[PDB]
Amino acid sequence: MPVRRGHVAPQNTFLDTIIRKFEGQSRKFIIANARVENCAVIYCNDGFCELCGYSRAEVMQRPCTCDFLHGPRTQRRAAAQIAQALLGAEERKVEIAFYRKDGSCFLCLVDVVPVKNEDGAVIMFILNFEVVMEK
Repeated sequence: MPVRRGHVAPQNTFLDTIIRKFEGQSRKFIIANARVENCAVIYCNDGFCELCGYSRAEVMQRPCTCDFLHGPRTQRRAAAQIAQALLGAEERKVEIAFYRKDGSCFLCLVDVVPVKNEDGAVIMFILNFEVVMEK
């Protein structure tokens, strides 16, 4: 019987301890369709949103190339590996240095793999994340 209680106060000491665990406790996952309407991901696990600390309407409309997370200072191999990997839709993973909402930065690996059906017909593509250099 959780009471509402019309109050408010600071509390990010212990609740923040689980935040570091969620990083892997639920990992990340994103799926994209070859028929991209706006050239963006179709679905993104709650984790992805929790990682980029963005809004639901801001995470459900971003490219699978982490372009919004890439810059002129980030490795180019990332944008290339992703671009080439998408052009062929073949199993290919690449590490990219993205920035978080906390101001911190780290390198996360992104594997791209197509999703065929019972007939082996690749309809859409799925991608998975994997921390490699958590600075």
